[PDB]
Amino acid sequence: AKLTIESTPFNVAEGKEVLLLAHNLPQNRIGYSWYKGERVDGNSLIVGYVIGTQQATPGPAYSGRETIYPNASLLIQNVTQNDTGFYTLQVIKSDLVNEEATGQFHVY
Amino acid sequence: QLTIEAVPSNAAEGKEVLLLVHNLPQDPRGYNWYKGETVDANRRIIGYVISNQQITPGPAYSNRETIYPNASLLMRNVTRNDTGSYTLQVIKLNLMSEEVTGQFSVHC
Ligand code: NI
Ligand code: NI
Repeated sequence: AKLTIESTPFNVAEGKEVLLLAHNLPQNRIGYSWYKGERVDGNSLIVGYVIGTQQATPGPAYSGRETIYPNASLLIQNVTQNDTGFYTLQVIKSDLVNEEATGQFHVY
Repeated sequence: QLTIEAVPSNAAEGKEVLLLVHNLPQDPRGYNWYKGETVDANRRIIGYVISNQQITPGPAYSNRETIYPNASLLMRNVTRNDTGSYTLQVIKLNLMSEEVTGQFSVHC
């Protein structure tokens, strides 16, 4: 029952889109941050989200192609060769005992 | 920028290190300290939620650590095995965050 990311599809044609799903979200959640790569790093922040106010805040890795949803799904449109790789979600919780999962897709 | 100063940075075994935090952002919600160089729930030492002063011991807690508000971490009774990196994540009110590491060593 741990937080896990699923890409659909894993293998994406250039120019198409990919949806990153989050399974087993904790009950306690208040927000989300999606990062490019394998770890929480503010310099790789794509977008943060506050559930209660439905504020999305782009980070430095935001490229105008990424959308976050209230179930923590990340949609990335119009993918390029450069997007292949890892994506890491942190779920922020009200007690701040946060959870992380990663996150992978491939562009041909 | 956010910064960490190990006082002292090289400590005799059985004494104590204080990790002082400088330049906290103005709008903190809470904090988590981690063993190592990255944010990873599995290596979380301790956290703190300001609004309700809730302290949150994590899997890397050893019954020696104290988190103050300001985010400073005191580790009493240090061993050679405590030498290494320590990473602070500061979650802000808007759920954006900042990370900083974090080193000290221990002798005798
Ligand atoms: Ni599910
Ligand atoms: Ni390839």
